[PDB]
Amino acid sequence: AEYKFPDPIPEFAEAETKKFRDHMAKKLAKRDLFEDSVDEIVGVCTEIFETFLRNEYGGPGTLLVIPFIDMADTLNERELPGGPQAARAAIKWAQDHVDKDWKEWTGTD
Amino acid sequence: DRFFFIPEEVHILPESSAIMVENYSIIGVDTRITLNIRSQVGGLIRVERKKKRIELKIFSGDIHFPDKTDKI
Repeated sequence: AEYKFPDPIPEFAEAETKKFRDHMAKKLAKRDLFEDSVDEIVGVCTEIFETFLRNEYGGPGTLLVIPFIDMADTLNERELPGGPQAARAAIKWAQDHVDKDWKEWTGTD
Repeated sequence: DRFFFIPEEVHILPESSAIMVENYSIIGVDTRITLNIRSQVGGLIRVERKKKRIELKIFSGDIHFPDKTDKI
């Protein structure tokens, strides 16, 4: 039969997004490539990243790269600077915290 | 006086196998590939299916995205 991934956890989606929001906002404020566009680029990525967590993410093996491309294309569509840069940061932090936090939250190894 | 060696975990599987990892997906260390085979190294996953065999390759590397002014 075909595998069934665990259902997404809205509680974990909120918990991971808030930690995600704090980390990247401080990170991109240290680069001059964003200037005064700190909040809007942060705001755009937060909603898209949270949307993936609530709907498509269900644990290990579900870290799709499609949402990370969504921010990269959208920012250039909105003329916001650092389109590739913001998506590069977001995919990097998700590879160190999202994988580990899901196992601890669910009690699985 | 110089040789190179790209690390690529190449798997050959029958068409009747079951694949637990989707195409163009990112995996980590000790990520299960089939019921009896586990990936030694993680990373990008690319799968090609032939007439009688399914070829699964595991790619480990740093993923970057194109820019408007990049001339790749």
